[PDB]
Amino acid sequence: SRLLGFDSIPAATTDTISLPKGYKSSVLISWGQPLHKNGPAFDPSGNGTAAAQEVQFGDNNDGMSLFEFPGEKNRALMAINNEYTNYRYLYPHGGMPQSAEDVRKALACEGVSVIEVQRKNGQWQFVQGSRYNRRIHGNSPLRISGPAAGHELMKTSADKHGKKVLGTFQNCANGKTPWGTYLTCEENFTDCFGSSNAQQQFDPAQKRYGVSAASREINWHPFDPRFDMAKNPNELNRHGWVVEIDPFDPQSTPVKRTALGRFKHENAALAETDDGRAVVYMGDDERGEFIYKFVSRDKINHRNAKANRDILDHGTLYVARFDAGDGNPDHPKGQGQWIELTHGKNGIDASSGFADQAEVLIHARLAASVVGATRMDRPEWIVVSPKDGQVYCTLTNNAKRGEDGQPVGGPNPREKNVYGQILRWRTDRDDHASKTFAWDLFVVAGNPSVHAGTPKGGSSNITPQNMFNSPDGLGFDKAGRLWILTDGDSSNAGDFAGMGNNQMLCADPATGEIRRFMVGPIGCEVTGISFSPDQKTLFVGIQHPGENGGSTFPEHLPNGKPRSSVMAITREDGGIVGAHH
Ligand SMILES: [Ca+2]
Ligand SMILES: [Ca+2]
Ligand SMILES: [Cl-]
Ligand SMILES: [Li+]
Ligand SMILES: [Li+]
Ligand code: NA
Ligand code: NA
Repeated sequence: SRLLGFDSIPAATTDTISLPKGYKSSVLISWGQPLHKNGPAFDPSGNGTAAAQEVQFGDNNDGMSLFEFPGEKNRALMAINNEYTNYRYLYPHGGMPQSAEDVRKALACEGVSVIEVQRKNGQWQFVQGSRYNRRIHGNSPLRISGPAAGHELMKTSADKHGKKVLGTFQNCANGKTPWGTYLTCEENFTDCFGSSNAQQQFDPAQKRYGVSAASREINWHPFDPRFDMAKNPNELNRHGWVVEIDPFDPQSTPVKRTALGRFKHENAALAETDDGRAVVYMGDDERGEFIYKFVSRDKINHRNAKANRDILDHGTLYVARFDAGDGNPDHPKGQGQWIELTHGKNGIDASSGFADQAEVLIHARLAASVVGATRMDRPEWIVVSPKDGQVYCTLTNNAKRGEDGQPVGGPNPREKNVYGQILRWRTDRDDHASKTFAWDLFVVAGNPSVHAGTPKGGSSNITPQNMFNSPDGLGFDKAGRLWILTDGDSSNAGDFAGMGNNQMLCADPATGEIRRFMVGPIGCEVTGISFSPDQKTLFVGIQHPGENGGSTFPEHLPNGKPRSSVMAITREDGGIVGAHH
């Protein structure tokens, strides 16, 4: 490979970061770090307050982007998602929230952390006390824009006009726009809602989005009625959006961009049509849900960033259908298409339950079913090659593939899929405006040690040396290396014998070759990726280390508390990460 400059490292099970020879890692920032001058220190006992957590780096850091600081080669901003929190570590009692203050403290953990980093003696470090440092959390005041802003379904007792919402939370992954803004994606937002009525009736749209009376072991609703569907059912509609943040304006109000649709958003992959309009590819991470694409009405104004204020409020949302492909077991290839989600088109109208375009967007999942989108094996991150524009999407796994309604075929080639696969497409004419594409499975993950010579052994670019499961995050670097991050089963047993802890790998898009680059600590997943502009630092997240009680990473104090961290990975010889020595 021209691209892969390091030797594939062994799988590992240690409570450490493992890297190739000549590489090193440092903690950039961890959950609980105060952001502001004289801010409250992290308290490992759990006794930190909600108010303190609102001014500290959030928990479970996830997707992130780095923004070059105009005029300053040795400064940058990073916007980093904080997806959820770990009650065993958050509270001294280690259990469910017990009060309104406990619920406020959990909401404080989630959202986005904007931080400044500065380079000193070659190394990037967090700058506490920067005027740019900011928490946006689950109680922050946000705006709603786009076609669904002000709709009846978006109004609540607290917000009678449907344009002002408290919080972004369950922030999974990210996008970075060419007009200098950050997109954060609300994914498992429904988990946070419940009802004081255990026998709560839910309507078909509520059921399709997966709300329950119990909540998903979040249990905010007993103390914060905003999350109690018996009282505030339309609050469910005011989350599940892509939210746009200006990291360079620390007093700006972030905006929920309803034109991009409501669903369990993983990330938001930016591209541009040949005629200059913005394109955002988006996955909905749930078994049997869909892949989407938004194309703006307006051209991006590259020279005048602020002129793009409303660009994500106008345009067209599409959803994918994939054909059956050619059935090749190692490397299936086919065609697919984008289908418009527009009131009055493709059978989307009052007769199929949509009064207007706002409802199409609020209930995008339902609209996409009407038009016959292809049910997918848990779409997670999407990236677009900077070299050739080809688009890659992880399909992390789907244990229910093969069940009635989720047939095996095309880009979902295995029943009871525990390993996942990476889907690629090439938009027609290499124009992201096109409504058709060619697709192929770039890799089918598997375990060829345990399941040699069967579909569970994976595709031929998987070997016993490099094998992994449940690819999730993705990132390209400027050279065109594809970085693959995992959130899989870390048992190192059974179907996963030999795979070890979660990990990051690097792939050559042209050749299909994959090499293991990093292994993370016990109980984590590896998520979030950004590069310095010079490509000599790779920033990567280690999320929920010790989720089941087996880690003290990164500090390794005796009987210590593990902390989600952003790591900085560099070469000892100062060269470009991933490249030859
Ligand atoms: Ca993920
Ligand atoms: Ca995942
Ligand atoms: Cl198709
Ligand atoms: Li994530
Ligand atoms: Li996970
Ligand atoms: Na740089
Ligand atoms: Na653990």
